[PDB]
Amino acid sequence: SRLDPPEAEVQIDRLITGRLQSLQTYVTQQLIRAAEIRASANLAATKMS
Amino acid sequence: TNVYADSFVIRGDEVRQIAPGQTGKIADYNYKLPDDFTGCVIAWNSNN
Amino acid sequence: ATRFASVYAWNRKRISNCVADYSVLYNSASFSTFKCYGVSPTKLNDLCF
Amino acid sequence: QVQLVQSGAEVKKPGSSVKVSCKASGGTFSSYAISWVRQAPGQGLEWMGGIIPIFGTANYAQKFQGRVTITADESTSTAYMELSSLRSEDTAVYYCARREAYGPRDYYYYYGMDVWGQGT
Repeated sequence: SRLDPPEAEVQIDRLITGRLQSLQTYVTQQLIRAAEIRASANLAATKMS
Repeated sequence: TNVYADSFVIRGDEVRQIAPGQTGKIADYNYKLPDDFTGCVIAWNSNN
Repeated sequence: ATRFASVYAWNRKRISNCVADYSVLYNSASFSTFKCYGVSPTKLNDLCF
Repeated sequence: QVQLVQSGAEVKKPGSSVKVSCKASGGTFSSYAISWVRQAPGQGLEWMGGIIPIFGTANYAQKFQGRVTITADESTSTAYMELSSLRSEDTAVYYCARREAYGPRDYYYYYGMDVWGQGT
């Protein structure tokens, strides 16, 4: 609402870089936590059987 | 592929406006150049 | 105006509680420089400060 | 309301210099496109120069460039002319003419010459 498209492109690109890096960090954290949950699920299924 | 040669006369102080990302009476109402422009802008003094 | 201040002792007028029509100031032909930072000069009339 | 009046008629022998005033009463002076024109007896009008007092710059015709000096005195709200090297053909009635201004005032947006002088 405040910047015309030629500059808006630089400020938005800066926002894209920060938000994309934060989302990639989130997904990586979910993949590692999920892997530990997967190991726990294998232990729980083995104990169930 | 092809080259376009656009030509016009402008005011000396206004030579700086014939560029990507510029504002002013000429850049806004007469000749707008795109921000992803590929090319060269050529100007010379033609007072004589 | 007719009595601009010196740059070492520049004047400041505070403008408030009013409607700011910037199309008259922006669309004026009388100014040689109109360079905006933080806002674009052609979207100024849609903003509130 | 607004009107422009100048001094009377002068007679000068050839080769001298003539100075013609132009007083302005009413309105907002120094925004007007003050112009100087002349017409030879039995001939059409001929331009010689013009001046905008706020810009402090004077324009002259090629026929009269280097021979006509025009200045505008903002303090008295008056416009002055100095013409030198008068010749036989140069005798004529002299008119001081103005134009209303509107717009940015740096770029030409002006009305017609609604008001004229009484002659010189």
